[PDB]
Amino acid sequence: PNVSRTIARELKSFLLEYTDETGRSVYGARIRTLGEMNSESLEVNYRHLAESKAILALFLAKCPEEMLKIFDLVAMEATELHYPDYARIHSEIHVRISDFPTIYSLRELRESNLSSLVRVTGVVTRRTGVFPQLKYVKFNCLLGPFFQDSNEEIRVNGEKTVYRNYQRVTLQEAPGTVPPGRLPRHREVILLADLVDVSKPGEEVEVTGIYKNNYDGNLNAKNGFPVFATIIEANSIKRRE
Amino acid sequence: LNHVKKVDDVTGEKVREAFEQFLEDFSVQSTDTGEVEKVYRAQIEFMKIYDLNTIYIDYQHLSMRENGALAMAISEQYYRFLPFLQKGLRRVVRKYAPERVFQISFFNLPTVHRIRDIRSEKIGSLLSISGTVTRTSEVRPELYKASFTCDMCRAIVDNVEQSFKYTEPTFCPNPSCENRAFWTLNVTRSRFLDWQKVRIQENANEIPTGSMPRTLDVILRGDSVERAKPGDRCKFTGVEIVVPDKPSSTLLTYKISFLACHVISIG
Amino acid sequence: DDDNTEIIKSFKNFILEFRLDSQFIYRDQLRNNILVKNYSLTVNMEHLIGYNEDIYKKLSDEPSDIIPLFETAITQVAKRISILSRNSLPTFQLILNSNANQIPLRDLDSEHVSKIVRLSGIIISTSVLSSRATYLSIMCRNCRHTTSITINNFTVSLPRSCNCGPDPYIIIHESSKFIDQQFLKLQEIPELVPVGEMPRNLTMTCDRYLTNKVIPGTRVTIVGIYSIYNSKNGVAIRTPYIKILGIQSDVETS
Repeated sequence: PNVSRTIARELKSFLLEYTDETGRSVYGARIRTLGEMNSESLEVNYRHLAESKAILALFLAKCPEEMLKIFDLVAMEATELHYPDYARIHSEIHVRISDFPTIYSLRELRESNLSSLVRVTGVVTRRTGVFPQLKYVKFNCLLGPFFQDSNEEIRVNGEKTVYRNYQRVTLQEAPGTVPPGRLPRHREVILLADLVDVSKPGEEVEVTGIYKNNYDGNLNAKNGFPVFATIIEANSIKRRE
Repeated sequence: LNHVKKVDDVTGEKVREAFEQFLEDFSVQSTDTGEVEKVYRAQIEFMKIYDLNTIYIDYQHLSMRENGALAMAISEQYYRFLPFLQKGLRRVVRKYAPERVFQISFFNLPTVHRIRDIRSEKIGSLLSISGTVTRTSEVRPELYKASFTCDMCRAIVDNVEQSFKYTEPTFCPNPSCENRAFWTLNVTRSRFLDWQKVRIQENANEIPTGSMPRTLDVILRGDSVERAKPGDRCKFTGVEIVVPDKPSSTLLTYKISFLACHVISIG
Repeated sequence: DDDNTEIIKSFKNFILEFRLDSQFIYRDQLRNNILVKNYSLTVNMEHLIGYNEDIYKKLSDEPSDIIPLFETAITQVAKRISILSRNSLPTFQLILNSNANQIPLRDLDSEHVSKIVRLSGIIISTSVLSSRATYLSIMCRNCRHTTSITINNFTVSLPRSCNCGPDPYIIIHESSKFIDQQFLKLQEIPELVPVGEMPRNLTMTCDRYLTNKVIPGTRVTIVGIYSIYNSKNGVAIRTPYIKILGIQSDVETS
């Protein structure tokens, strides 16, 4: 909605002049860090966002999807005023969003978690190699740019298309924390951009990713019912913790 | 185009009123120190606290009212009454209470029947099945009710799609799309629920080896999801149904897949 | 396509006029190559970028749409050198090996896709040769349209128009000109940067005169374009390969 644009006008205020620990804006120093490192992940603490207002924190537990797209463009605006450049560097920065309890583990998940950002934790299992995803579409003409997708692609040209690395990692629940007489159920995890390669098999990993379904997907043969797949599109990655 | 009209449900309305009046009225045996008042109104009111959108009522209580004659419509013909028991129950809640998914689970059935005693006469009927769980599976969403449209192109129709196919929406549309067209899949308007499958197997003490005990599918739909454990005996609510996996439908291969809307660790 | 004329004129003017003081390195590279029947050319990018910055500005922009206009550009030159009139002469392969900046295997992630990438790794095993096509004739199953399709590089479906349909076009193999292809698969060097993990191996397609140029197990430095192919195994998930132009083994190696 257009009203949500006004929200941006607020969150930018949270993005720069917000201070903590006696002056010295933290998020200003993060933008300065990348910044110099130019690693294109801007990192916003949930603790602080929730500290300023609970209304946005509530938006993170309701509808993270379109709000991150609203938010990171503004982050790009803040980097734009701080470093009048990076029109040539990545032109997108998607925010990492540190710890968000919740702190649902694995095996405890329901429909109520759909479309809403949720923290998960557990051991990594062997990960697929890095296969560039289509993302943005562009050509010399010759229709215009078509974003597809996460993850459908319905309903190919290519000239210069901006690829972004994809990686799918299967996250299994930690063996120590398993309640007796229960098998360690596990979920699919979709990394994107820089989150790629941060993971290694054998390790416990803390992920903030949102939960997703689509699209049946494929069973319809052995289920009996219209049952969707369960795939956590990932947001951040941290060692345990 | 007016739809004229709907028909007839007959007995279904009688069972609607009987069940409504039953869940309303006592339903109380004990006097003095109770166990008195109500208990089901107090059940819904106690339920208002956590608002987990499920109810628990005893079958034994339900048999007491008509001397079991009420329980018979709810026995063999039971699945005919699923849409009636739900909406009907809501007609109660709307009266006594202020986002609606309601899972009704009966329990405490007069007699427990083994998987071997399972018959094709028991279909559409509550039957209690005892046996050990094998191969639990991860919880995933059911489509439940969906808006899949448009479907050519602006329609945005949200209805039905409750039965398990899931194909298809957009039929007899919009008014008026005349799709055909795309299905089309929209998952943001469609509420989901539950579920996890467990493959139930007969206990080993009953089976006369050489036996080779015969497992059968029971899918847990409802909030009883996850209540089941591997290597242990459980009692379920019957709703036997069937699932596709013999004649043809001309202008089909089926097998028994047992349903449970309630779970307990008994056994 | 007057633009392609404009580009090819610049490539001819780059071959005929290039002077290292005073021999023309390329122009003689050409002759001395057609005589031995090598039918290839090796451009040295530093000379290229020295000559015009522009054509290298476009050649590092969209390589796979340009490089074949460079091939046709050079073979149109060998027509005026190797023979004279008033056949047949295949369009030569160009092999360009240059310094630039080494980009290690681990550090290839998107973002440079379709931009020339020099790198270094030990080849694991070489795949058995198989032919792609270069020039193949095609006739229709019905109207019998005789179409000579010049297939180029760098997949490409056949045209359906002269019911008729859907795809009534047969490949005539009696007149079709074929080239060769290899498929190297290279494991990055053990010194850097394995860390604690098994090193990744990118699949590479050599072709024409670079084929069988390298014994498996020898360290090399590849140049080539970086690009992606489909190969159903979703969604969408296209998998990465490196086209090679052109390969140069490490010292010496003979």
